[PDB]
Formats: sequence, C-alpha cells, structure tokens
Amino acid sequence: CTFLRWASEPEHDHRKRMGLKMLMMMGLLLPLVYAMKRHKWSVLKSRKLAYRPP
Amino acid sequence: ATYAQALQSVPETQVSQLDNGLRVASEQSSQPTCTVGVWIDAGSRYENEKNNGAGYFVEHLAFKGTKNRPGSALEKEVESMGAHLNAYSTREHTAYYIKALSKDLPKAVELLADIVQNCSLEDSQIEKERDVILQELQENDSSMRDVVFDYLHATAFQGTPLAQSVEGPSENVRKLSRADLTEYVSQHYKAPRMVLAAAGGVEHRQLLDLAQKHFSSLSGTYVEDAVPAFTPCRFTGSEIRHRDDALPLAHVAIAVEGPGWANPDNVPLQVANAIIGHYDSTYGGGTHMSSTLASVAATRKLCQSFQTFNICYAETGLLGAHFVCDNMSIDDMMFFLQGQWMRLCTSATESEVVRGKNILRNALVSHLDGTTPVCEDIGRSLLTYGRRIPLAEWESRIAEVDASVVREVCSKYFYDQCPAVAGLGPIEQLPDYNRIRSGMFWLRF
Repeated sequence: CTFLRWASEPEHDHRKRMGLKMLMMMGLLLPLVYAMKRHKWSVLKSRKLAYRPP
Repeated sequence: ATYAQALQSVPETQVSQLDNGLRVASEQSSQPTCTVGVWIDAGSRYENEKNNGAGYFVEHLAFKGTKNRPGSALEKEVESMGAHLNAYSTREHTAYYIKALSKDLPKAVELLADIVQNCSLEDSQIEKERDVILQELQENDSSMRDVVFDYLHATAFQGTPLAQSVEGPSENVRKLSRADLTEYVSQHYKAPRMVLAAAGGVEHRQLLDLAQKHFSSLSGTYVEDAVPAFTPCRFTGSEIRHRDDALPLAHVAIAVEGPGWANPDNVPLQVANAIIGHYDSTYGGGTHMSSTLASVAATRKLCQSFQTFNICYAETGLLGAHFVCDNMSIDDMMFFLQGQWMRLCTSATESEVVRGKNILRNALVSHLDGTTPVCEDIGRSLLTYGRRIPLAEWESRIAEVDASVVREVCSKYFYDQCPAVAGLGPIEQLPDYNRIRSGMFWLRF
C-alpha cells in the first residue's frame, strides 16, 4: 500500500518539503507585508477631521 | 575700490553692555537720520496656552498710554519732529523702533524708555483695544498667505509653544485682562533680554549715556524666583488640509526641519534656496529665468507665485517653499518642486552654486541699505547670534560653500525627511501625504 501511494504520488517527499518551506516563508511574509500595509495606510487611519462652517 | 575693499569699510557695530544687562549697540554713519529701537525677546514662543496673544495686546497698547506721557500726547511729540514710530512683534522677538532724525536722538531714546518701562495699560484702553485685535484677526483670516504659514506652524510644531499664533486664538483676546498683560510685561520686558539699537547719525557714546540716564531703572529681577525658560520644540512631520473650494487660488506651503539661528549649515541652505529662487507672474523673465522650477512654471503658466522661505528660530527652523497656483497645478509643482530639491540633493554643479552665491551676496548687501534695515539687523543679530556678524564674515562663509557642501547639506536636511505640508483653498489635486513623502527620496540615488 505504501508502494502504491508512492507510485501515484511520486512527489510526496518533495511536496511536503515545499509545504514546510512555504509555511515558514509566509509565516514570515504575512506579518511583514501586513506591517507595511498598516505603515502606509496609517495616515488614513489617523485622520482627525474637522468642520468649521461660518 | 573692489567689493572686498568696500566690504571692509562697513562702519562697525560697537557693542556695549549696561550694568542692567541692556546691551547698547550702535552703527555710526553720515546720514542725518537714525533708527533707534529696543529689541526684546518676547513672542509667541514664550507665551503659554492661557495667555497666548498677550504680546500682540501689549504691542497694541504700548503706544496708547505711558503714564508720564498722558496718552495721545506721545503721538503729538512723535509727530512734532516728523518721527515715525513703529512696532513689529514676531513669534520670537518684539521691537519698538523710532525712525527719526539724528538731532532728535535725546528725545527719541526717552520716548522709547517711556514705552518700554512705564506703560499705563489702562483698562478702558484695554477694552477699546480688544475690538481692534478681533477685527485684525478677521483681516488676517482674509490674508490668504498669512493663514497658510500659521497652518504650517501649527501642523509642524504641534503641541509646542512655537505652533501658537502670534496674535493668539480668538478666545484669549476676549479674556485677557490687565493682570495677564502686566505679568507678561514683568516677566518678559527685562533688561538682560533687550538690545537698544540705533543706526545712522548715531554716536555710540551718545547712545551709551542716553541709555544710562534713561534705561537705568530697568532691572533683571524675576519676582520671587519665576524665570521663563526657553523650551525646545519638536518638528512633527504632518499635514493640515483646509480645503475651501470657494477661494479662487490655492496656497500650499511645504517645509521640513532646518537649522537654528546659530548653525553654519544656514549659509549653504540659503544658497540652495537661492538656486530654486522665487517667481511671480509679473516678473518678465518668463521662460528664460535660470531657476529650473521657475522656468517650468512660467512655460506652462503653472503657478501664480512660488517663493522659498528660510524661517529659522533658535533651536529649529522651517525650510521649504510656499506656492500659490490654481487647483490643477498643485500636483505638478509638487512633482517639480520636490524634484528640484531632489536634484539639488542629488547632483549640484558649481555653476548654479556660484549663481546662488551671487544671489545671496546681493540679497545680503541690498537688504542692508537704509537706517531701519541696519537697525533691525543689529537688534536681531545681537539677540540671535549674540553679535552682529560683519558682512566680511558673511563673504567668507559664502566663499567657503561649494557644490559638495550644498549637496551634503541638502542631503542632511532634505533627503528622506518627512515634510510639514499645509494647504488652503481648492486643494484637491494636492498629492496625498504618502505621495509627498515618497517624493522626498529618489530611487536612482
């Protein structure tokens, strides 16, 4: 059964290796890209508005 | 007689110092007129939130009543000999100078002593003067250039005494009573922080004994212990946008933190600020003026008038440009003006550096003609630099600066520094603050 699983999936080892690499890579990437987004958008999210009609 | 020979002549600015601390400085010359004034360190920088605007009120009431002079009698005496008495109160200093003939010097010093010292500060005059300040507040609100600079000061030095307007918010002027003003006069109109200046047909010895015989009563005491202290201010890169589409034109002033009053980097910066230059629609140079931004603006009729300012206080100053243009030019200039800075930041050549040096030399020499500009220079320089810098020293500093100095100074001041933009009018095409900040750096350099 294990032989057949390898046979129909002759990338299992390398697929899980890529899974590990992608998981850690984007566990790094998501916080940093999100931090960049909040850094750039922070001007909008702190706009104190005002209204002074005559 | 070449420039250097004429520069040395430069009648000196002998500086004395009374025992009270009043540093009496004069500048003898040959004209039969003179300018004598007292430059006091008192402005919106020292005012607090509760009494913001007391300096303007005291300036208003200074000429009204001075006890010994009953009132309009002061005006009668001033106009008797043709003297023109004037006062200007900026954010830091405040001066009351008499523009009069040389012979009337003994009386002029006495009149200045009467104003700065014995001021009646009558309550009825306070009530009458209260309306005038409020009216002047509305006139300033109509002043479409003054309000943008006030906005720049508010947004840049936010939370600091510097952001406080000189006139004061239109709430303190409706509550400032005699007690607040008298405290302001007592705590700020002190002899050590005063310079008695006079330029023209003024004998330094004569000014000295006139001050001794008149300004002796001034003391350096500070009541029990209360001593006002200069509080350093912080430059906060921000943006304020008062979009009023009904206004015909759009004012935008963009500035970054620059140098202080006493800092050598001031000299190169003005040179750079000379390279960008200034332009108004009624110039005539048009598409030929050497300033790249000015030529670009004139070619497409981009703006109506752009100027570069070098507002410089004690510990920090504002360095940048204020431009007035229609609604659909704010973006373009914001791309061009910044780019000009970037070019001056990135690659400056000795040719335009020499041009800026000549422009700065001409500005310094031409600004210093007539008695009142010389008197103002003495009064401001003694308070700011601690001495009047002679024009020869200015020549030396301007000769020292070259393209490398300008590039490094602009890089240290302009490159990748958050600006303090402030707009007024139909400001809609004005790029978002992140666009302006991104323009502060060049992805090629």
